[PDB]
Amino acid sequence: ADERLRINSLRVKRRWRLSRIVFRHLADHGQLSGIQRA
Amino acid sequence: RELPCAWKPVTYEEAHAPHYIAHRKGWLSLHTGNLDGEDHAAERTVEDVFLRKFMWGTFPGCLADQLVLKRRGNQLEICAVVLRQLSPHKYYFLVGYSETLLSYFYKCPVRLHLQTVPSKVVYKYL
Amino acid sequence: AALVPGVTQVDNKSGFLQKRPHRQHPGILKLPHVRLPQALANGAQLLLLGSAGPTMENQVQTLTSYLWSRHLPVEPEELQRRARHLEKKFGAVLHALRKTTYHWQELSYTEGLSLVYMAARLDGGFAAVSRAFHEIRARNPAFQPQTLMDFGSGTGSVTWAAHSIWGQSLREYMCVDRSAAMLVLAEKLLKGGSESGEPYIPGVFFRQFLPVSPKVQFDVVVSAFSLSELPSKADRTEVVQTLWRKTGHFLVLVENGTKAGHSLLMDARDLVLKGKEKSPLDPRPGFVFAPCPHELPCPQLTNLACSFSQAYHPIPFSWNKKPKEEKFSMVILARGSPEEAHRWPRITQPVLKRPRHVHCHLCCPDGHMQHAVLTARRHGRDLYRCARVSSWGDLLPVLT
RNA sequence: GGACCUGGCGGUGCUUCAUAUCCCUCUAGAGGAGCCUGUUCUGUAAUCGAUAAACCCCGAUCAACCUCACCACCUCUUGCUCAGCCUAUAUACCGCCAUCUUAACCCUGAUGAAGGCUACAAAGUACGUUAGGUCAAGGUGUAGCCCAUGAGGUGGCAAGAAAUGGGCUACAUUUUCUACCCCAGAAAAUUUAGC
Ligand SMILES: C[S@@+](CC[C@H](N)C(=O)[O-])C[C@H]1O[C@@H](n2cnc3c(N)ncnc32)[C@H](O)[C@@H]1O
Ligand code: SF4
Ligand SMILES: [Mg+2]
Ligand SMILES: [Mg+2]
Repeated sequence: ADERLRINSLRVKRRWRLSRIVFRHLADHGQLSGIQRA
Repeated sequence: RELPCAWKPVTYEEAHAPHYIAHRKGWLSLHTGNLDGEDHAAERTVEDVFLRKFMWGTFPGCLADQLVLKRRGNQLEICAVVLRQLSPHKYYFLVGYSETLLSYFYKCPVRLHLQTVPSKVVYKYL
Repeated sequence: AALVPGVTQVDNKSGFLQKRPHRQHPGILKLPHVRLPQALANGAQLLLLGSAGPTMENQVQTLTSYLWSRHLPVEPEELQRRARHLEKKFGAVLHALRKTTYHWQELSYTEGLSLVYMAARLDGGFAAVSRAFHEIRARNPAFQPQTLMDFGSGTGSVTWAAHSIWGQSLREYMCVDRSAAMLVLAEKLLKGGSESGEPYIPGVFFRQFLPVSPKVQFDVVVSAFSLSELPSKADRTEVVQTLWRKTGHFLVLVENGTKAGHSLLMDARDLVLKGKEKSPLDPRPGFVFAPCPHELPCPQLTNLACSFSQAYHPIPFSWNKKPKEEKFSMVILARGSPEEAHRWPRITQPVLKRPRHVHCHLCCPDGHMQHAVLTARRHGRDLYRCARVSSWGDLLPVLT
């Protein structure tokens, strides 16, 4: 990370880390905290 | 012959539809991570996924209804509801095993709160 | 297996490779994007001017998908065996027999439904028949038919297609169709879409039943997308026997490029090849001119289908914007014996061009399918280049 | 053969109305101009090709001597690593889209088939289918090639016509420029959508 940054300096539901289908499945069951569908 | 002659019980969580999650139903897992400004929501969700799989696999056919995964501070309370089919010795052994396994899994003080019921508590029928 | 690496070579008769490039090799039977004659195109739109609104959008789409997905009528013999299995597992069987079974209906083409068909299949039908005819013209340019018959002449697409190729020799176009509406609709189309006029193509004879005379044989007999309309296998067998008995040179049968369409044509193919008439008026035998390189049973009749595609320009309409493709199954039966013994494999699937190798699915003269991956070093520069330019429906000129 | 009962009419026409989808009604475009372009045809030994991979140096933009694909000549090999391959198969399966098929009781009729309502009330109450598409925001397998479907060198490959579809620009007097953020001064028919 540091090494690659140094040279450069000189010059879907990824929010929850779930598959987009799965987030629906979890949220419908009420499993996610505070995710109420409206 | 010729062509012309031819020509379920549901529990409370199961019974109610998803659009009652804040009207009639509740939330199984309760954590602050998803709130505004709070972090690590995805981490908590991944922990919940594994925890539910591991409970359902460590108590096969025993859980009467879904878990309740509460978290206060670093605590992790699994308030589960199971049946009275297994022997109490097996329940105690599984409680100890799963508690220790999860406490060393997440490096946090996990705990179990098994609640035995005689049978599935059916709400209605669909 | 007609492609043995290092053994099979290209067939050079008439000094092909020396005197012509590879893209024009004799097995190239690809036809450019088919455009219908302006007279036919103009007439179709004129006849539809009465009603070409949003209602016809759904009707044309509904009819097209129905015909494509239509299955063959279920014979009683297949029905009893299915009934017994459900009986063993179990009026209830009949209810389960309503499902898991296709409900085949007669399509009674009245005036209204004949317009929907014409706007849905005139362009597609013309291209498929044109491709089938091009097979005869390309391989046997000396053939000059003088007579033609069309069993199931719905919109005259066969008549128009034949005129496009053999218009300078054909003198009679025998048309048969039980629906009076189609005969009226076709007759109007030949007169510029007007009930009063002069026919564009001369010598057309519209009928409702087959000719009766035993001693009349039409040089080219055609049946395109018509044998799927018959209610039972008994009628299909009788019609094909009648058609073959009246076939002078060539019998062309075309159907949809589905499993149902392919299965239907195979039954007709074996029917003609296995002659049963003890002493027919015409004693000449029959052989498959195309698309099969053999008379042995089909290698894809088990699970798959054998279809060919022809891209064409549809008639300008409110819903015909981009070019379309007509997937169809065909079989041409010719009187006599095969012209030579150097018959060539037929490509029955799209050719996939990839870096330095070509995928070709071939039907070989030996009666087996060979998925040959052709490359320059294994098979040679000439043969690889020939397959590089070849396409679906062509012949690969290989020998030994 | 007489009389009667239930019908069904896969019913057929009219009459009255509910008569919403869809027309008509309203608003703004599109027909002009200049470009790039998709398709189709024809051409060459060759491919017209593709830049999470070139060039740029206001904005953009063409080949670039690029590069992968292609044509013609060749070369490397036990080599990278028991190597390597942007090969095939959903015509292997799932995943996802689309096609089509599809109760009891009580009264009446002489205890006959059968029938049972009047409110100022007269018996009525209780899944399959498909040579389907999609392997670009998803997976599990199956086969191919392995002195070549792997790795490289040399050169070559430049394309034209219409008919149609789309995209990008400016298009003004109810405009434009300055000061201000609204009392100032100067300039000059078809057809697609929506509500
Ligand atoms: C839809 S047309 C075929 C399509 C047409 N050849 C085309 O250009 O695509 C099929 C016709 O076959 C006719 N037909 C059905 N049974 C028949 C029979 N037994 N004898 C003669 N014609 C028949 C029907 O009247 C129908 O119009
Ligand atoms: S697979 Fe071969 S034999 Fe069968 S129909 Fe097609 S060409 Fe004929
Ligand atoms: Mg498929
Ligand atoms: Mg070029």
